[PDB]
Amino acid sequence: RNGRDSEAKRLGVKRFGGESVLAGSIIVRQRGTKFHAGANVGCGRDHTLFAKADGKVKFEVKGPKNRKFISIEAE
Amino acid sequence: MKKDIHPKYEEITASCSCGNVMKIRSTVGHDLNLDVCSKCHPF
Amino acid sequence: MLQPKRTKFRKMHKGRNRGLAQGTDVSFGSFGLKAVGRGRLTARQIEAARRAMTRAVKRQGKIWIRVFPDKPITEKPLAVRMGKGKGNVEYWVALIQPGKVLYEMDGVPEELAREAFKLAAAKLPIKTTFVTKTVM
Amino acid sequence: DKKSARIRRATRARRKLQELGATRLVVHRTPRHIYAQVIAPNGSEVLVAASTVEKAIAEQLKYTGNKDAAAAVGKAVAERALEKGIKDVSFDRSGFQYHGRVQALADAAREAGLQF
Amino acid sequence: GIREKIKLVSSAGTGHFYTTTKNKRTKPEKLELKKFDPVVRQHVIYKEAK
Amino acid sequence: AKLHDYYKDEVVKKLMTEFNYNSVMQVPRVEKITLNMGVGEAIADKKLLDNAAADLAAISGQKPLITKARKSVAGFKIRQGYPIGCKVTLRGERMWEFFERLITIAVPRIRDFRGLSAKSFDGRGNYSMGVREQIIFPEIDYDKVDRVRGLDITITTTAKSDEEGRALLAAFDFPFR
RNA sequence: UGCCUGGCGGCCGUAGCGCGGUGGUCCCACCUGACCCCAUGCCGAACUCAGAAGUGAAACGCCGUAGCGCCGAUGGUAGUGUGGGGUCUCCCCAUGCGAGAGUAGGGAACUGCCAGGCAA
RNA sequence: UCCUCCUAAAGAGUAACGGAGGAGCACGAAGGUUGGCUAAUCCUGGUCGGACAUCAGGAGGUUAGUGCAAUGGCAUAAGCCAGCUUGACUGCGAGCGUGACGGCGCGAGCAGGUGCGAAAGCAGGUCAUAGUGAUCCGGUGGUUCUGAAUGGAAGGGCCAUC
RNA sequence: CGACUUACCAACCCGAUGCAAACUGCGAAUACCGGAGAAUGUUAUCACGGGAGACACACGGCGGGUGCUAACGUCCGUC
Repeated sequence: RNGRDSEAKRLGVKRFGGESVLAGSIIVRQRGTKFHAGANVGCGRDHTLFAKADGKVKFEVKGPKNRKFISIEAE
Repeated sequence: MKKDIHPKYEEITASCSCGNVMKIRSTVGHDLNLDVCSKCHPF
Repeated sequence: MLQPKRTKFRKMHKGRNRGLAQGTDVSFGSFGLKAVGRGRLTARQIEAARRAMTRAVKRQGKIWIRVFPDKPITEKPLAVRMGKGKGNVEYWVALIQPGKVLYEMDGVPEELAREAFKLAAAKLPIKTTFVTKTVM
Repeated sequence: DKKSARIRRATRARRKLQELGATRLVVHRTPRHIYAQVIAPNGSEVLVAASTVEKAIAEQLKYTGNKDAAAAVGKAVAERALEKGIKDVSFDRSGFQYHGRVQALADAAREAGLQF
Repeated sequence: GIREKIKLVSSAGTGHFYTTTKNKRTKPEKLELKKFDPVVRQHVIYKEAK
Repeated sequence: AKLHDYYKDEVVKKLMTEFNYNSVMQVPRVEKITLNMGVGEAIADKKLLDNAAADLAAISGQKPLITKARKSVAGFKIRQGYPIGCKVTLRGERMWEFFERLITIAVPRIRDFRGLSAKSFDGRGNYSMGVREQIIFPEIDYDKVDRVRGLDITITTTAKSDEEGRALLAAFDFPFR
């Protein structure tokens, strides 16, 4: 009675650390918030992370819970 | 202390049979008559 | 007939038996039977070997079983075409890698221990050897 | 714990101001000596501070830790900030209800030039 | 799908309307939301209707 | 309030001498009292909750609040968020007068009295007890009520253990039979 | 410049827990009252206002202690890219990368800005 | 047909009559904002009350909860309570993700007019991921856009919707 | 109403030993994305236009599902 499946949602990181992006570009597609928005990064209703400014994207770990953050520096 | 939601807490004097009289604020009403108290009792 | 209770899933993938054994040392008794070959032992084989030693030692000492099946195996019924879903679970097997200690034992002389293990190994499908508890 | 509850209360506001990147006026209140501070967006340096703990401001008001004290400190931060140059700031409750002394300090500050 | 669709008609003379859904079994009374009417470019009261 | 002055007059000294503490605040002191009434039969007739709350307002000096079930359990046929009891917590000054009424007019009027228990301690310094009937308190006339349900009392203090809590209560001439 | 104290950060368990000691000149906390401001799905509990008597008990800060958590080598082992070999449902050789766990050990923090008291 | 996990070989994708489960909704609030709050499970004392109702204290730190299966996420809570509300708004939309295509998804910002807050600010539905059906034909309301000699009308077009 | 023993059943925990595609307090090698640089390659790259064919694949190595770790079996990934 098996045989059912769902179409893959093509999640994952779209832009990796150290590459320039344009404002509004999608950086990470995720179900929850595995990565939290940092500086110049906005979070969508579906927890999508997009660039709010033009620059280089970088990843880092911050906070007491060592949770991962994505930031953008104007470079 | 909320208003017009609590019962009246007026003072009232109560005395028991063994001659002990004390003033207490409560909701007993108008008058009270007692026979025993903390003392004068076979506790 | 060792078997788990209320396992999470009825069926599981075949997998592979690559790798190397972890429980390679005697931990409970003073003597043990180490696995030299690679393969899988069914629940029936484990029971048969256990009965052989208990009779050999005449219920003297202690017996430790260091392997549990915890892996269902299916088998299609005779005269059944391929497909139409996974087969029904039939028996449970334990994957054995070289160096795995199968049974442990204590409370008997070394001489009597050797024959007891030899009888058990005669009813197993994998090459085995006799080992003794090491000091550290 | 009073402190733990207060920090938990103000964490969301502090994070919101931090990511917004704007100078924030932070006020700390106690049974005596209400404090006030101005913090740069990075959060690493203090532009200017005032309070009733120093004799320069504690030599006039009868008692420190009342509405009058809050107005004095709220006013005191004003001309200091105006003299420094910074005009716009973001008020931070720091977990203190914006009702009494905190409100009085903010009201004195906003009417004294630090509109927010 | 017991929930059924309704029409919200602006209180102004304009014919603009919104469309939504509601459950008549639980909340049988009318709906009086205050929404934006672009024909008059003002926020007005919208009444439920068919 | 009278006993509060009595407590502040020499009881603190009595606590001071017996435990010879370093400071004055080290002595245990009561901070609040709590009244509980786990009626339980709200399901059979929820209408009785209001009057069950009413009498607690007679004993207490304020309006009770109705407590709701923490969770639903099939063994009691109770769903989450369903009121199944009421409680009252009183502190400040009003607790003192109620403490008078309990220690002077209530305990003596216990039907088939035998003595207040002394082993009713939670292990940290808090005292709890229960009563059979309401008529112990003077605020019941025996004709306006027709129920046998009781209530529970609990007094909590700043004691770090039972020994000082028992000693502090003994200073309040508790029976402790 | 130093012992301290409060606030805002950096950094985030070598930074966190447990046990013992230590602090009231200021600051901090507890604490008195609350008619008024404010609040309790009841309570000055919590929040808020008017105060400073008393206190360092609790909490908080600092010191000591490894009793835990935590960090952690070197070596070896497992795995593995590429090219070969075997008694090929698994392994070995040459070369490159190289864990996890464990062991020796480390460890009971460091640091920037502002404000206040004492000694300087 | 759609959703979640595994198979799937640490980017994405990836088959089988392979192994497990769900959906064809719900909600004018379960939405927006402001303010406040922080579980499960155990130990001790206490009337009915009893292992399991409610009260008090202690260990615990999220094993709780999150309208619905699963995965990911959630203390700044996305979890729980209350006040005021309709941003579940209109016209757009830089720039991206995803598809052979039809299409689907995210979105700063601008104009108009609103709600909450002292304010910075948040709000273009709901913690996210299922709750859905192209085109044709026809119905309803608005709009002189058109309206085959002219003025109208019928019928079409455009917009909203069935 | 105090209270006690046990040749006997046993929860939760502690010490040691294992197992897991649908467990992860850890975590590679490769692969993939982006940037800089030299050499090399008949622009090997991308965009647009004209014309196609093909959409029955097979075996071998490696990682797997299925089958009996059977099949010159069957179904995927990569060469």
